Amino acid sequence: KIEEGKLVIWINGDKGYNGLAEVGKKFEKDTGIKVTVEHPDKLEEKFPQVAATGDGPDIIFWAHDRFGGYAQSGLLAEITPDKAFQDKLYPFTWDAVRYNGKLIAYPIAVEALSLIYNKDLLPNPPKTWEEIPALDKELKAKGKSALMFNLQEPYFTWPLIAADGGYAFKYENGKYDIKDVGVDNAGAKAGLTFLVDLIKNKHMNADTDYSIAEAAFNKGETAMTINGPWAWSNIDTSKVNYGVTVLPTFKGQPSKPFVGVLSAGINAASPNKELAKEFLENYLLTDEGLEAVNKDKPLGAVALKSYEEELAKDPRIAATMENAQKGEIMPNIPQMSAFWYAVRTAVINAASGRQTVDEALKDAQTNAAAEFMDPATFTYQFKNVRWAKGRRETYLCYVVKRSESLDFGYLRNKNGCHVALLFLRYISDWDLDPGRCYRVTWFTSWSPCYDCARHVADFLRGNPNLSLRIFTARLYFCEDRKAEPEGLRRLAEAGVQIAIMTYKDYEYCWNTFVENHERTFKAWEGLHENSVRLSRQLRRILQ
Amino acid sequence: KIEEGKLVIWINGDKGYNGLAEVGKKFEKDTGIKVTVEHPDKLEEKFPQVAATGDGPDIIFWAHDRFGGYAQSGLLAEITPDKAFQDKLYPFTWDAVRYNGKLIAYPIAVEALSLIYNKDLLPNPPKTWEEIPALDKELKAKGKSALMFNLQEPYFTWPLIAADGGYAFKYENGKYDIKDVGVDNAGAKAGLTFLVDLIKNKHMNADTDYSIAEAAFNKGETAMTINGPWAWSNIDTSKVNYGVTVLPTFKGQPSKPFVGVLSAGINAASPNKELAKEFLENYLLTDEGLEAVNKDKPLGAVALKSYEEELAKDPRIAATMENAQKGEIMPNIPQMSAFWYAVRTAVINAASGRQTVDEALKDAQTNAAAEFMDPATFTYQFKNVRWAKGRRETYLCYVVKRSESLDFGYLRNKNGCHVALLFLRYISDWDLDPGRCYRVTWFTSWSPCYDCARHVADFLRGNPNLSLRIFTARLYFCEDRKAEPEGLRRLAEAGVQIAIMTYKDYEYCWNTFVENHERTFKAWEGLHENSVRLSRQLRRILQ
DNA sequence: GTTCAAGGCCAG
DNA sequence: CTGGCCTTGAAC
Ligand SMILES: Nc1ccn([C@@H]2O[C@H](CO)[C@@H](O)[C@H]2O)c(=O)n1
Ligand SMILES: Nc1ccn([C@@H]2O[C@H](CO)[C@@H](O)[C@H]2O)c(=O)n1
Ligand SMILES: [Ca+2]
Ligand SMILES: [Ca+2]
Ligand SMILES: [Zn+2]
Ligand SMILES: [Zn+2]
Repeated sequence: KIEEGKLVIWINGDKGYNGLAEVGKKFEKDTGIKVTVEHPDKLEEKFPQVAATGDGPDIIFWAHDRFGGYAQSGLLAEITPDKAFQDKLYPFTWDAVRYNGKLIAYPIAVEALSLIYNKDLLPNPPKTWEEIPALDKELKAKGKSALMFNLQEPYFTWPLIAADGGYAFKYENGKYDIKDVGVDNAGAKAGLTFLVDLIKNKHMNADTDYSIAEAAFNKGETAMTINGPWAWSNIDTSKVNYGVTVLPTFKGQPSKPFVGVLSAGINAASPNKELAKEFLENYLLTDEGLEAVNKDKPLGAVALKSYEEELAKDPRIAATMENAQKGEIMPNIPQMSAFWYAVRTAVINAASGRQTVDEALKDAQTNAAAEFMDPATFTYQFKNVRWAKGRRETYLCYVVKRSESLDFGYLRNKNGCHVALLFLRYISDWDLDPGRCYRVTWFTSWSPCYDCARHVADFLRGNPNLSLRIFTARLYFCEDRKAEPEGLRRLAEAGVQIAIMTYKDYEYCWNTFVENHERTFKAWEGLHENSVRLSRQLRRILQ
Repeated sequence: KIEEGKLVIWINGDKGYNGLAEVGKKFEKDTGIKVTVEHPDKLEEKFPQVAATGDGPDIIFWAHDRFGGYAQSGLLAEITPDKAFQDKLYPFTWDAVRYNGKLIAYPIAVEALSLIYNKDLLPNPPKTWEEIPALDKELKAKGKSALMFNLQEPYFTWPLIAADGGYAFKYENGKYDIKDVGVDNAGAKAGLTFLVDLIKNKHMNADTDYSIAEAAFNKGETAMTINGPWAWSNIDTSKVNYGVTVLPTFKGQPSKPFVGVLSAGINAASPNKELAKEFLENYLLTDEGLEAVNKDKPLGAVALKSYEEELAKDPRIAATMENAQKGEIMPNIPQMSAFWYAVRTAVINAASGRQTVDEALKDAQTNAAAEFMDPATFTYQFKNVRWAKGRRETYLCYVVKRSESLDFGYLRNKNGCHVALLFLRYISDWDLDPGRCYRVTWFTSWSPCYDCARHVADFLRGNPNLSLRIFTARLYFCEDRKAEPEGLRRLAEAGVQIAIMTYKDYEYCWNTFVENHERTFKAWEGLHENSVRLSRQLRRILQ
């Protein structure tokens, strides 16, 4: 499917591909290996599919966060560049290409938020958030705002929050801890409450989105806005005289934006891994290669030290690199999705004032965080055998998705409330945006009883955006051959996909919800026999 | 429009009207004069309009504060009850129905804040505010707060503030002094700093509102709350065992809640003024009449001495009357509105810590306190004639309303700062809530110049909730007769209603902003002639 | 003395 | 087979 002696490179349309193609022409001139660069559409989507088939490009350029998902699917070769080459680039950029303890791509370019101020309105920008209210009151008298940015999305408000002891997941020796989230913290609450103190006094109306702040800053209304290089071009045509500089410091500590690293990764299916490493290390990652790419379309800051020094002569790019070094690498692991969501609401609720700060942040932390089951508890509660009728507690492992896999976890029995009802209360306390459907998956020790089938099927009638599937280990009946079969048929009428957990489902649960301590799943005796038994009884019930 | 030999009575819906109707039935049984009681909606709003047309009710029941606004519009008949009858009611209640030196209504009922405590948690309530922090530390150990009330509104926090030499306006014999405000005082600062000392140690979280404190007290969390009789019914259904007692004393002096007096006023347009006085003096204001009204819906404490003694057997009502006698009558004059606002913010800014105490209180006092303009200075500075070009200070009288007339005053020239810019700095230092529009009115010696016009029109672009109208005595100029006209046309574009002061405007200013010593306005020669002349030049300028 | 995981036997 | 019922070894 994929050739030898030929290099195929995939790069997005907004990044300069003509300069990269000219680099490949230099590589072909010197070596004889012909290089072809392509800028397809949705290549961040196209690449996983074509690569799962042993096809696709030899090299893939994209932001480093997606590369973690590519690395979990084994689509990326491991690279071991000499430490003599690892120096050549800034050290923190090599951490963005590290997944599960091994390097999966080459750092190329750097992006991060930075402070954009009006030089005419502000000849000397403030170095601290603490000076912002005062400044605003002086500029609210000329009909101007001091600062406006995209307060809705968490990528923009997060730097102030994380400036003081705030973080998503602690990093260590090239691996994140999904169990630990610094969303709830003294300093995170300090930054968020400072934000709220700005919006209460209406230094920021709190309804500000990206376009309201871009229209505001670009038409001369606001003196400062927090944004990245992606928008620079616009401000250059607005004729506004401006500048980029360090994001202000809260409590004296630098604020921490989320750094995105444009990276070049190697397809694991490629026979040209070494050809690729030679091209990347000796032709792309040079002053001449990155400059040739840059003249076509900007790269922002670059990871290559020498060329980054040549580019820092631009004060804007210098600011980008400075805020990047004072910030934190945007994590590449899956749980980050559940993070964004769990934060995207928590700031908004604390912004409008419809929820207090510590409530929004505690709810955010416990939402986007790990809770893992026990192994002995799981093995005991989920055994599908005979003689399992003597089990009382029902356990329920859940996954909420849309495909963005949001929160996951497990619930158990508590004071007469069967688990299904507790999940109804959990997903009800959790707000919903009924313009988008959600796909909710259940893994239950016992299938729902009649009361649970009726309550759940009703909840499903009322929120028709939700679509539920239920995998149960065991079929529950009290007063056999009357009620629960009709209840399960009632959930069937409501369109609930009811299956009985097969072996692959027990693997999924074992590696998804349980704390296995890297232990392989161990099937007990009679698992498959009881599974096709119970699935037979179920096919007898519904149909 | 309004009948003779018939009495029509207006009373709010929350006050017992069936008992009052039975009193009117007794009056009809004795005299033959039929009495009809009605409880319309927004009768406090409906009454001024219907009465301005010589219509409406014969008698109106409402809190005494609104009656001052009815008295200024001449809608209330003056009453001269014999001293023998005035001795029947408590003397301080007669000061609440006194406006501009003459009685306008009959006192009926009395309301005031009182201390409500949990008898189970607190068998012996503290008599002094000084004991409150210690008691809180003892109850913070059982999971309870000692005291929680509505710290947002000034009606609730004012008793402690005024406990030591604090007051709104000094009252010399039924007459308030708008020029004197005791908001800034040694004892006022003592009470406010003690409140801040309670919120720094978090004996009160300072975000507490009326409903947070009612839910807290009624669910058993807090041991004491400061409230009035309006909420008693709720605490009765909460099954909480409680009591009402004296508000605690600060520095040994009784704290001063604001006393509200439910009053019965006579419509000045009624031919039945004497029928009304007979019904009120001999049928309503009796033990039998007030008891008949009370059995239907409670009146709280009453102004009639004998029946008040009969009701004091209820220790709650006795507490209400005691705090009322130790408090001060809530003034009925218009400036009280500027008072509430100027105080509502001043305590909040001193509560959060975003403004020091003496700053919040000095800003509050100078905010809500009259400030009046020398007659000679006004007459000199506002003369519209010719030969007025030789005047170089510019004065500006302002009114800020929403309807709701907040602060008024005048402003003048400074070291190169024209007035308009000084007013921009004043209304900027004054905070704004950009969810509500404000209507600001100007009265200026000179119309704004080009720099003024531009700065003001910009301020209006940035704060689009403000709507400005400018009345000017004179039109200003400087060579570029071109400009002073284009600047005024730019303010016209911004939506500023520009008019030139007519005679009625001079009357308004003369009786609103000037210290006239009760002297009628004296127009100089050529006022009207120069007025239509300048108005002609202005029409010629804008259109 | 007791409660439970597990498994087998027998009668529908 | 599916469901009902005893035996057991072994664990608090
Ligand atoms: N869907 C279901 C059905 C049943 N159960 C368990 O069975 C008992 C009902 O009497 C309950 O004690 C309950 O533990 C459950 O947990 N979930
Ligand atoms: N709109 C205006 C215009 C002018 N002025 C006062 O009049 C003088 C004009 O030179 C100036 O000295 C200035 O003080 C003013 O007070 N307000
Ligand atoms: Ca969770
Ligand atoms: Ca004032
Ligand atoms: Zn159930
Ligand atoms: Zn001016």
